[PDB]
Amino acid sequence: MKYNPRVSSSRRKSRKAHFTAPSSVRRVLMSAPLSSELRAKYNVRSMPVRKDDEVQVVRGTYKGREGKVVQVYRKKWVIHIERITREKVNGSTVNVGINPSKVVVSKLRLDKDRRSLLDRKAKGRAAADKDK
Amino acid sequence: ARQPYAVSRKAGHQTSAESWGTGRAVSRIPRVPGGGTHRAGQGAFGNMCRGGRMFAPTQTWRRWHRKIPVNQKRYAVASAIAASSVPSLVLARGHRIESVPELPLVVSDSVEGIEKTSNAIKALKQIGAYPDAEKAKDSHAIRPGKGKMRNRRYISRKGPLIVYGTEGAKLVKAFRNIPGVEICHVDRLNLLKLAPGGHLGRFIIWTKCAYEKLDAIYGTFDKPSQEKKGYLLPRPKMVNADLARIINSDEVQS
RNA sequence: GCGACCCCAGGUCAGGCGGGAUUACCCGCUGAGUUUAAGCAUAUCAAUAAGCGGAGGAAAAGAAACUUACAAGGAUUCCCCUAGUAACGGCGAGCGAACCGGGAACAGCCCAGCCUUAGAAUCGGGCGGCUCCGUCGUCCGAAUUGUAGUCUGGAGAAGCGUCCUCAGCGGCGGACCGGGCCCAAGUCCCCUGGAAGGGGGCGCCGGAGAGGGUGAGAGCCCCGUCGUGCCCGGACCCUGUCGCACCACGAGGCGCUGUCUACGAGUCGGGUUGUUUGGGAAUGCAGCCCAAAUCGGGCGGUGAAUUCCGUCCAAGGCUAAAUACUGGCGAGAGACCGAUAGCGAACAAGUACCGCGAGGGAAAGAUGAAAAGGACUUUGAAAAGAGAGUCAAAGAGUGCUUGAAAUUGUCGGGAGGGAAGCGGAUGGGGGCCGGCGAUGCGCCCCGGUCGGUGUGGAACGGCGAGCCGGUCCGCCGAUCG
RNA sequence: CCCGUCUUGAAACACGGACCAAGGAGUCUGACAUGUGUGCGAGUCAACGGGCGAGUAAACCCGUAAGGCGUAAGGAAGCUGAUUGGUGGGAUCCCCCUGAGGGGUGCACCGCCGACCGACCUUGAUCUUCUGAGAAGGGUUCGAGUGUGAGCAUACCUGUCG
RNA sequence: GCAAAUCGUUCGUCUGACUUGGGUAUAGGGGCGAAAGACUAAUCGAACCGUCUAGUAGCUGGUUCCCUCCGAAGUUUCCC
RNA sequence: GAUGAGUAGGAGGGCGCGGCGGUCGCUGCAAAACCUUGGGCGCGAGCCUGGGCGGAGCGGCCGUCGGUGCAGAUCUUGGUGGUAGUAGCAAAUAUUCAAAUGAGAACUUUGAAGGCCGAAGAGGGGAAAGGUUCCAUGUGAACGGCACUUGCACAUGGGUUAGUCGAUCCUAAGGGUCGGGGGAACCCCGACAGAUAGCGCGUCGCGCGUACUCCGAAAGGGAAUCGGGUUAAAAUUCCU
RNA sequence: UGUCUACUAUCCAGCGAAACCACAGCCAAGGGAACGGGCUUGGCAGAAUCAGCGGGGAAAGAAGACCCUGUUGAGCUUGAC
RNA sequence: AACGACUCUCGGCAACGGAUAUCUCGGCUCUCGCAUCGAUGAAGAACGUAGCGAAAUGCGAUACUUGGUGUGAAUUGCAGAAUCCCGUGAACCAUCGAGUCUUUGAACGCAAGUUGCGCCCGAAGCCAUGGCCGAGGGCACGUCUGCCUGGGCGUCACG
Ligand SMILES: [K+]
Ligand SMILES: [K+]
Ligand SMILES: [K+]
Ligand SMILES: [K+]
Ligand SMILES: [K+]
Ligand SMILES: [K+]
Ligand SMILES: [K+]
Ligand SMILES: [K+]
Ligand SMILES: [K+]
Ligand SMILES: [K+]
Ligand SMILES: [K+]
Ligand SMILES: [K+]
Ligand SMILES: [K+]
Ligand SMILES: [K+]
Ligand SMILES: [K+]
Ligand SMILES: [K+]
Ligand SMILES: [K+]
Ligand SMILES: [K+]
Ligand SMILES: [K+]
Ligand SMILES: [K+]
Ligand SMILES: [K+]
Ligand SMILES: [K+]
Ligand SMILES: [K+]
Ligand SMILES: [K+]
Ligand SMILES: [K+]
Ligand SMILES: [K+]
Ligand SMILES: [K+]
Ligand SMILES: [K+]
Ligand SMILES: [K+]
Ligand SMILES: [K+]
Ligand SMILES: [K+]
Ligand SMILES: [K+]
Ligand SMILES: [K+]
Ligand SMILES: [K+]
Ligand SMILES: [Mg+2]
Ligand SMILES: [Mg+2]
Ligand SMILES: [Mg+2]
Ligand SMILES: [Mg+2]
Ligand SMILES: [Mg+2]
Ligand SMILES: [Mg+2]
Ligand SMILES: [Mg+2]
Ligand SMILES: [Mg+2]
Ligand SMILES: [Mg+2]
Ligand SMILES: [Mg+2]
Ligand SMILES: [Mg+2]
Ligand SMILES: [Mg+2]
Ligand SMILES: [Mg+2]
Ligand SMILES: [Mg+2]
Ligand SMILES: [Mg+2]
Ligand SMILES: [Mg+2]
Ligand SMILES: [Mg+2]
Ligand SMILES: [Mg+2]
Ligand SMILES: [Mg+2]
Ligand SMILES: [Mg+2]
Ligand SMILES: [Mg+2]
Ligand SMILES: [Mg+2]
Ligand SMILES: [Mg+2]
Ligand SMILES: [Mg+2]
Ligand SMILES: [Mg+2]
Ligand SMILES: [Mg+2]
Ligand SMILES: [Mg+2]
Ligand SMILES: [Mg+2]
Ligand SMILES: [Mg+2]
Ligand SMILES: [Mg+2]
Ligand SMILES: [Mg+2]
Ligand SMILES: [Mg+2]
Ligand SMILES: [Mg+2]
Ligand SMILES: [Mg+2]
Ligand SMILES: [Mg+2]
Ligand SMILES: [Mg+2]
Ligand SMILES: [Mg+2]
Ligand SMILES: [Mg+2]
Ligand SMILES: [Mg+2]
Ligand SMILES: [Mg+2]
Ligand SMILES: [Mg+2]
Ligand SMILES: [Mg+2]
Ligand SMILES: [Mg+2]
Ligand SMILES: [Mg+2]
Ligand SMILES: [Mg+2]
Ligand SMILES: [Mg+2]
Ligand SMILES: [Mg+2]
Ligand SMILES: [Mg+2]
Ligand SMILES: [Mg+2]
Ligand SMILES: [Mg+2]
Ligand SMILES: [Mg+2]
Ligand SMILES: [Mg+2]
Ligand SMILES: [Mg+2]
Ligand SMILES: [Mg+2]
Ligand SMILES: [Mg+2]
Ligand SMILES: [Mg+2]
Ligand SMILES: [Mg+2]
Ligand SMILES: [Mg+2]
Ligand SMILES: [Mg+2]
Ligand SMILES: [Mg+2]
Ligand SMILES: [Mg+2]
Ligand SMILES: [Mg+2]
Ligand SMILES: [Mg+2]
Ligand SMILES: [Mg+2]
Ligand SMILES: [Mg+2]
Ligand SMILES: [Mg+2]
Ligand SMILES: [Mg+2]
Ligand SMILES: [Mg+2]
Ligand SMILES: [Mg+2]
Ligand SMILES: [Mg+2]
Ligand SMILES: [Mg+2]
Ligand SMILES: [Mg+2]
Ligand SMILES: [Mg+2]
Ligand SMILES: [Mg+2]
Ligand SMILES: [Mg+2]
Ligand SMILES: [Mg+2]
Ligand SMILES: [Mg+2]
Ligand SMILES: [Mg+2]
Ligand SMILES: [Mg+2]
Ligand SMILES: [Mg+2]
Ligand SMILES: [Mg+2]
Ligand SMILES: [Mg+2]
Ligand SMILES: [Mg+2]
Ligand SMILES: [Mg+2]
Ligand SMILES: [Mg+2]
Ligand SMILES: [Mg+2]
Ligand SMILES: [Mg+2]
Ligand SMILES: [Mg+2]
Ligand SMILES: [Mg+2]
Ligand SMILES: [Mg+2]
Ligand SMILES: [Mg+2]
Ligand SMILES: [Mg+2]
Ligand SMILES: [Mg+2]
Ligand SMILES: [Mg+2]
Ligand SMILES: [Mg+2]
Ligand SMILES: [Mg+2]
Repeated sequence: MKYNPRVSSSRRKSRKAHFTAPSSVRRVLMSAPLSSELRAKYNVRSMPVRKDDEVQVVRGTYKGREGKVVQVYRKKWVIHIERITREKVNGSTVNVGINPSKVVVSKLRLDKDRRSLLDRKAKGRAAADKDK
Repeated sequence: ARQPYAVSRKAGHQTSAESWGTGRAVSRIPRVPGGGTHRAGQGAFGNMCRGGRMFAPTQTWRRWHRKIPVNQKRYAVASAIAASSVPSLVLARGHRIESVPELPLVVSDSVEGIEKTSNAIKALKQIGAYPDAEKAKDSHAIRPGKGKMRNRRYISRKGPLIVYGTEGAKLVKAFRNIPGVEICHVDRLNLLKLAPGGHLGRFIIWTKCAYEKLDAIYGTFDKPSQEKKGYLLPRPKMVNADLARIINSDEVQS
């Protein structure tokens, strides 16, 4: 049960806040779990998906497929993964959108900001979860 | 606990509609004036009219609340407390107390010191109350009907009620995450939790301190309560409810 | 003629102020009728709607010219009660307060007048400096037709002595309000399925089983949720603590003192008229007429004179809190509505459209998990059809979820000499129904299988220490069921 | 003979109705009343508010000379204010007797008649502060009175009224 | 109906109290009227728009499921 | 054991719809809704079930609650019939031939013929009013009450050139106002209660000086443009 | 009374409404809310369809404007209040 | 009185229509917090503004945005971009303190069915103190304080 007076339990408000969220907010909402190998390495559970990350699909008809992210289509709440495509009636190839919660990040596109973000995520877990 | 609901006072009357009168081969209902729109000439103001005003519109000053006399409320609580000590009534209300060692179920005061939900569940297993708590979790389901979209998404069966007698006890937060399990302080017992659905026989787990306070709070048949000024437990119209003993007694059968 | 003052005029003179908008609540004015009275005119609707103005986060009210008649209360406001009461009313219909009492909150004050006259001690503006919501210097003005001090009836002035009280800023922290960041636990095995988020199995978190998202009922996939920790900012108010400074000249408090002791005018009040009120020989308000007083004045719910008594001090002013809030901005919630409902408006709705104009004012939501939105072949001028393709599904094909009725076509059955339908009773022809309709039972032996009085244990029971029992295991006997 | 409807009278040459879907009309609230359920009972009521509390619009607790209704009425008012039951029927129970019987018991309710309080009238020994007190004794008068309380809260139907 | 006043033929007047455009003045118990209660935007013996207003109606119409039980009155008195 | 009519009206026991507090269940191995010449239960309101469709929710039971049950109201909104391929297409004299174009021609275009408007026109312009209808090209549908290859429709693009034509300036009936006078105020009167506006001449001074430097005419008054030529569409405006 | 011309009607291609509609549509008498398409008793009665017609459908159009009632108005008048 | 047509009727399928069921970034009701429009030009109205837009939303000739800060890699219907990536850094992102903010409107030079009719100041530039040119701004009413210039025998005083 929630106790914060500033937090609403209304279904209507929750859905509106989700589907009208700005692009910066949609980035956090479009997070994916790290692989068991990366979780033990960085001590981090979830990360927002990035364009150059490598992920593996763990749900859906493309379960088991692995590839590199090529487009984070935030407006459509999906990501496009290299080689994860289907053929149209005319034979053309189109990428299939996949929700980031249904994939696992196998390799991270590290950078100056990404590494700093990993430290902050691990800092809280190393203290609020273990030292307590 | 009800919140008032009512339609808007101006609903169905934001119109200058007037009756055409008779002599035009149509009913005398008021109608929207003007033209150039489908709305023109349509009926208005009538409870039988599309877009009109409902009959007897609901008002906020409906009498929502009720004040039952205090002595009757105390009578209801005492009956509910007494019903919780009868295993037949507790079973009849749907509680699974087949492994409960005894009713009333009184446990050591050390349970009030439990801080972790994992330890709280182990306490329920030891005293045999876990099966009733497990029933509540397995009954978790979505509410049928329109209630599910009214912020009343989920329903479930009631679990055990735990009564404690120490203010600020830490078990209030160790047990609260368990579905179906309610926690209440002995000094402020609530009828809605003692007889949910207006049905007697709630499964109650008493702490030792809470159990020992019942005499002081509710008094006895001889002396009055210490915290309910001038209150005495009600008497029944029948001292012995066992008809078989009365009917089959030597005095009657002679 | 030259000067001072007075009144007035001009200025794109220097620097300021005002208008309009908004409607939920608030203040002032103005002001109906429908209606009720079973007609109707007083009344009632209503001191309301409409009309015209003025404000704020609240407004308004407010420190008694009060209540009361008691053993007295003590600014205002608000709630409960007083009370549907006293009273008012074609005493009809109806209408209708207040004090006491219990609570919320709580706060008190500022002027005018006799009182600097050894000093207008006051204020504004120009210019300059500084530690700049201010302060200091200087200059020019305002002002004696009176600025500032002192005083406000609770008092007070003056004198006397008791020897009591009174003089700032800064540093840090807390409290208060706002924001930001990290942080629990499965996506393990089997089955179904287009998809597992479903079922079954095995685990885990829980101060987190609020809520939402994700291809079906997801605590453990994602965002959040619980609880800490860390960081940033706003208010300058309140509060804790520290450092520095800390002149009682004066002023106040207390006590006494012969004396003094100034308090609001065309206002109060009265007559009259109108209106209003529960206010009735007149509740308030307003017009006109009259027009005060200072050991006095107002009030004391029946007009008047006389004698007392109680009570307060109008005609000047300010003031937080308790209270109100269908507007604005932000937030939470619901036994509310679910696209003819709910706001008129779930959508490019006060929109399209109508009216010269004031105004009037709709209809209109749902493919799929994903466009994967139908390549290509063939017929046709084209629309399009046929086949094929995508999809779990086109029996989801861009107003496409589901797809009822009225009504229509077609195929099949049947009937029909100016209605048809309908009740009851059979028949013909259809359609439908195997719980629509059974096949067991008893006694024999052949075989097979499975258990059997008396003593030992195990866990219990009925009746109330003791009697009375069954169940299960084992061992003998018995040798049947 | 076509339904619905007003009507003494409808198949009517009385009115509404071409057909289908969906919408569509005794409700909410204040006052009062009878009845019934429930709690307590000469009391009853947590109602403004306060203390709190499911981290909480609930529940729980609080009436200390509060307040409402009831506990006493009559009178315009000044005022005064219940001396506390008799009898005919009658439920139940007890005794005798075994009859349409006889005794004891006599609730509820009804009939009848006194008494008491008050308005009005009447009455006055004995006292007193001269207008009061009250020994005795009253009444074809009047009252929404008394003669060992029955109310208060709450729920709902029905009815009157706004 | 071509038309919420039109069409055909036939008719009145035609240098005048003549016809007509634009500008301008008069607004609802008001205007304007060589006067018909005419006209005042298809509205006139009191326009149009919004509001008071869900105005009131002793009068008309309607008033939504099933069985079961009981079961009327059109008569009295008073009443613009 | 007796007994059974019922309008207006009363009451009882039941049926059904949507929530809430409880409780017991169902569902992608197919919920709700809907369809059925499947079957059954109840006097009845209704209920249970087979099959089909549909593809994600739903039900029983106890209590409790309500915007809770329709054939009617010249009821409301929406939809749909018979009427009916019916009434109807008829004023303004009128068309015909050949060829071209086109899938398609009584209706488009060219040519020829025969008619009409007959200068108070069915011709050539403009003011109001409209606002792109103007011009070119193209065109699936819709629309142009038959049809169309067509266009005042639809799509794309193009087009309006001024010292001399107007507005602009002036004043008319009148309108809007200062001051003043009224008015609770919105507003009323309108140069009528008043230190006007300023102008002229010298170079800041003299002189003059009667309370509006306002609005009000694309037909009143009024400074100045003429031929010739030019575009798919403009001209007294472009060119000379 | 006859006859002549044009445009309709008429027939065709194309296009294509509305009023109205309880259910419907052959009569005589009877009874009946006293004037029936339906009821009673008779006469009778044979698919589908075209052009006309105005007897009937007490045909349609409109909650009678006449008259009366209502404790409804409104315009106007006066010796009504 | 067959067959067939027609009419009616029953069933299957196909139409017509949008009821029902399940939904919902909306409505309605209750409660809470806050106090913030304008001559420093508001509310409202108009016009304009994007590589491809009409509307809605946004914005003002710096015109679906500039700047700062935060966030840390998109926007997306298409096109294009050695724009951008261990970063002075993507975004139709968030936020706000810098900055821009056309014509109007209480609306203020006068007007208005007019982009009509006036007056004043004036940077920059330029031709020989003057002249042209000109960015930009100013000129309403009422009123307060102060000030300047004046009027009247209004009341005086002195020549
Ligand atoms: K100074
Ligand atoms: K979920
Ligand atoms: K004084
Ligand atoms: K008066
Ligand atoms: K006095
Ligand atoms: K609507
Ligand atoms: K489908
Ligand atoms: K009727
Ligand atoms: K009738
Ligand atoms: K009829
Ligand atoms: K009491
Ligand atoms: K109390
Ligand atoms: K009396
Ligand atoms: K003529
Ligand atoms: K009028
Ligand atoms: K009547
Ligand atoms: K349930
Ligand atoms: K069925
Ligand atoms: K229910
Ligand atoms: K023109
Ligand atoms: K010109
Ligand atoms: K002109
Ligand atoms: K002239
Ligand atoms: K020329
Ligand atoms: K034809
Ligand atoms: K007859
Ligand atoms: K009239
Ligand atoms: K057939
Ligand atoms: K059929
Ligand atoms: K629906
Ligand atoms: K502006
Ligand atoms: K725009
Ligand atoms: K920015
Ligand atoms: K002008
Ligand atoms: Mg009709
Ligand atoms: Mg409505
Ligand atoms: Mg449902
Ligand atoms: Mg100035
Ligand atoms: Mg009346
Ligand atoms: Mg009446
Ligand atoms: Mg009347
Ligand atoms: Mg008003
Ligand atoms: Mg104002
Ligand atoms: Mg304000
Ligand atoms: Mg306040
Ligand atoms: Mg104030
Ligand atoms: Mg005072
Ligand atoms: Mg007071
Ligand atoms: Mg009372
Ligand atoms: Mg009144
Ligand atoms: Mg008080
Ligand atoms: Mg002074
Ligand atoms: Mg002093
Ligand atoms: Mg003194
Ligand atoms: Mg998580
Ligand atoms: Mg599992
Ligand atoms: Mg699904
Ligand atoms: Mg937290
Ligand atoms: Mg005074
Ligand atoms: Mg007076
Ligand atoms: Mg008045
Ligand atoms: Mg004040
Ligand atoms: Mg508010
Ligand atoms: Mg709607
Ligand atoms: Mg619905
Ligand atoms: Mg679906
Ligand atoms: Mg469909
Ligand atoms: Mg059908
Ligand atoms: Mg009759
Ligand atoms: Mg009938
Ligand atoms: Mg007849
Ligand atoms: Mg009638
Ligand atoms: Mg009819
Ligand atoms: Mg319905
Ligand atoms: Mg009762
Ligand atoms: Mg009391
Ligand atoms: Mg007396
Ligand atoms: Mg007496
Ligand atoms: Mg014609
Ligand atoms: Mg007038
Ligand atoms: Mg005339
Ligand atoms: Mg006449
Ligand atoms: Mg009107
Ligand atoms: Mg009378
Ligand atoms: Mg019967
Ligand atoms: Mg249901
Ligand atoms: Mg059928
Ligand atoms: Mg059911
Ligand atoms: Mg409801
Ligand atoms: Mg209803
Ligand atoms: Mg219906
Ligand atoms: Mg009916
Ligand atoms: Mg109808
Ligand atoms: Mg209709
Ligand atoms: Mg039709
Ligand atoms: Mg025809
Ligand atoms: Mg014709
Ligand atoms: Mg012809
Ligand atoms: Mg012709
Ligand atoms: Mg032709
Ligand atoms: Mg001719
Ligand atoms: Mg000719
Ligand atoms: Mg001529
Ligand atoms: Mg056509
Ligand atoms: Mg053209
Ligand atoms: Mg066009
Ligand atoms: Mg000219
Ligand atoms: Mg003039
Ligand atoms: Mg004016
Ligand atoms: Mg003036
Ligand atoms: Mg003059
Ligand atoms: Mg001029
Ligand atoms: Mg002019
Ligand atoms: Mg001219
Ligand atoms: Mg031209
Ligand atoms: Mg006949
Ligand atoms: Mg007939
Ligand atoms: Mg016959
Ligand atoms: Mg025939
Ligand atoms: Mg006829
Ligand atoms: Mg005819
Ligand atoms: Mg008829
Ligand atoms: Mg009539
Ligand atoms: Mg009529
Ligand atoms: Mg009437
Ligand atoms: Mg009468
Ligand atoms: Mg009248
Ligand atoms: Mg935008
Ligand atoms: Mg202006
Ligand atoms: Mg302009």
